[PDB]
Amino acid sequence: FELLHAPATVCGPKKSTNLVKNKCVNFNFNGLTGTGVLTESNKKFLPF
Amino acid sequence: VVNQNAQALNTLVKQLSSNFGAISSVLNDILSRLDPPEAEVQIDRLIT
Repeated sequence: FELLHAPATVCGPKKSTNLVKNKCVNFNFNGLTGTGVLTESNKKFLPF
Repeated sequence: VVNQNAQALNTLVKQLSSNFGAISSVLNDILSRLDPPEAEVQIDRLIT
């Protein structure tokens, strides 16, 4: 098990969480970590 | 004057994404991937 100074991309399962809306929370979306409120949006994201 | 104030604010926000010689611009990544005895110098580079 190698840990360099680099992104750790071999992961044990960690996806069992429930999203909460309109509340200031610490979120981790597939490696993107941030703090804020999550709201429904009308942004038309492209599929990729 | 409105444009100059907006441009200064935009540049100041843009400078958050500048490494300033640190391993990464985002503080969370450098704190998470590096131990505090070594991460302190990178955090100092970002702080300064």
